[PDB]
Amino acid sequence: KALPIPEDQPKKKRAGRKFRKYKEKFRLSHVRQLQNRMEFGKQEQTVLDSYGEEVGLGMSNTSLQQAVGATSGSRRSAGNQAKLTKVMKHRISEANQQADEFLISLGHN
Amino acid sequence: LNSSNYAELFNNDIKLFVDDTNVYRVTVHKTFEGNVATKAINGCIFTLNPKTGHLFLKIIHTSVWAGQKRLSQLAKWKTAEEVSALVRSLPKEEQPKQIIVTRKAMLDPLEVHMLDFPNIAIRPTELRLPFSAAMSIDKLSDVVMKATEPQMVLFNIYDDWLDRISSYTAFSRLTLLLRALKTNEESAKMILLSDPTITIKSYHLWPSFTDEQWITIESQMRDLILTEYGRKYNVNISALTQTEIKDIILG
Amino acid sequence: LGLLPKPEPKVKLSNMMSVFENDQNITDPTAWEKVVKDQVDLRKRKHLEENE
Amino acid sequence: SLIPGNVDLNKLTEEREKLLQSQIDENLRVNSLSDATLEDLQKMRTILKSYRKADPTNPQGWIASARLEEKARKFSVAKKIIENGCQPRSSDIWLENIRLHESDVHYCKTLVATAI
RNA sequence: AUCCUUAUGCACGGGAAAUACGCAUAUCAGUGAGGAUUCGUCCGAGAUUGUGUUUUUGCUGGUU
Ligand SMILES: *OP(=O)(O)OP(=O)(O)OC[C@H]1O[C@@H](N2CN(C)c3c2[nH]c(N(C)C)nc3=O)[C@H](O)[C@@H]1O
Repeated sequence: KALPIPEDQPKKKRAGRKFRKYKEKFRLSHVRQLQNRMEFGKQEQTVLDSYGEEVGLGMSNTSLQQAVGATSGSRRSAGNQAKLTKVMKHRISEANQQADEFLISLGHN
Repeated sequence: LNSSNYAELFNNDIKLFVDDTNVYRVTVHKTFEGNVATKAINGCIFTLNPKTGHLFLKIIHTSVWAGQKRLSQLAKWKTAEEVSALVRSLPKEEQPKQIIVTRKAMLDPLEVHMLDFPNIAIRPTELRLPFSAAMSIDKLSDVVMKATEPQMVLFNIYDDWLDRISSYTAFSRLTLLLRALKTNEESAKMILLSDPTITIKSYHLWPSFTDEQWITIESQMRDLILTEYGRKYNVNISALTQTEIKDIILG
Repeated sequence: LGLLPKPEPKVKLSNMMSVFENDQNITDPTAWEKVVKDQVDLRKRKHLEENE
Repeated sequence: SLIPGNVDLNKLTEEREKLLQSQIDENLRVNSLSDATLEDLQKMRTILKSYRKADPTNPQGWIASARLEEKARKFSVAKKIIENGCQPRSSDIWLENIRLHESDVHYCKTLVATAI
């Protein structure tokens, strides 16, 4: 089965309310862009990862939040939030529903 | 905030506008020796949220500035303090998220008091917000000019427009009113008051109307801004695009 | 082929704010309330009509 | 949600367990983070100094310079400032001063002789 | 005549998802697909196989 072609196709645009909502998954949000800013001539804030490798979180805090080390809630973009696949979504609910039946038995027995 | 960012004000995010241009004011006089004299009067910070049309006015008393020099900077910090007070009075149900300020001079001094609420975000605007002209409102200015203490007074800027109309247009008209009270001031006031049969009640600010009274009034209020801007800057009104006008109206 | 009108956007009191179709959006604020609010009811009136 | 800074367990368990309990009823700083850089801390200091200078009165800006400073650094600095701005009327400054400064009983007593 | 129930069709209004939706001069399939089990029995309709698109389909508007 054959690779399509490497020729480029003119870029098409649309964006409604609906298509913004879907795309929001696939773009680095605001807060996440500020990690790509590295402020020059001074060391990054880094927090070590579970693994212990340090994760630089660049400008994601304001220079007054560094010095007090507050960290910033800022604005949290709900749009990307991870959500279940279709297959997986019922297997949880179905498991849960079946489980409730089980508990009742022990409730009455 | 931009002309392309304007819609994002009206999402379910709870908001505030804070604009300090009217905080410290000066009155020109002429001395008995005899040259120009300068007296300060009450400083009010106008903080309002578009969805519920609510004001919180802190009425800055003249004696607040009595014993201090460099009254330029002091006012900003006072305002910041007031703003910090304002949010801690609101429960986490009612606490905002985006606080917004026109003056860029206010970004730093807020953050110093806003650390305790890391959720809250602060923006500056490229949109000049005509809440400086809000002291052209009589009822406000009256309460302000008559105020003997630093205080707090709730109001509803939208009267009862909300009962009859969605808050977006309710706020968009409020621009045309205020943008037009920066401009030809009292000569614009007369656009409202042609009918004495149309009464301002004790409650409200803007007088009560029908819908089609506003529909015509808004056209008149719209005209001044187009005439004065062109006239000052020598540009014909007719040339401008739909887009172009909108930017003028916004600032 | 051009037998039929190009469709104009649907607009609502939600979608109202961010439709910058050239028609009096910020300029006439209450004139654009009526158009959308009238517009909404005209669509509904049609639902009622198809029924009766 | 995944930038690594935020998580504190104690908020997390208290926030949750309560939720779980409610459901049942219905049925019925980070140690990772690098310490403040000297340059950035310096920034904070300037701003707080400006605030203090803006009002020589209003000790609200005085205790902040003690308290904000205290969290970031503390020790030599804050304890000297809380003494400096103490210079009579405010009760709040006195209350602040004793708690940070006191450690030792004689000194605590002497501090108390201030407000009194 | 009112009222009520289920199915199907057109439809205003409100949501969720596109790692999802299909297609086949193609294999089987209640004459039992595919699963669960406390081991006594219990649910009962799709599973293979090749393939098309899938950070997007059509359509307008601004600004340069
Ligand atoms: O609505 P309309 O009067 O047009 O009905 P029709 O003229 O088509 O004629 C005869 C049918 O009437 C219905 N009715 C009318 N009434 C008053 C009535 C009927 N049926 C019942 N039952 C059968 C329970 N009870 C009534 O009191 C019937 O469908 C007749 O066929």
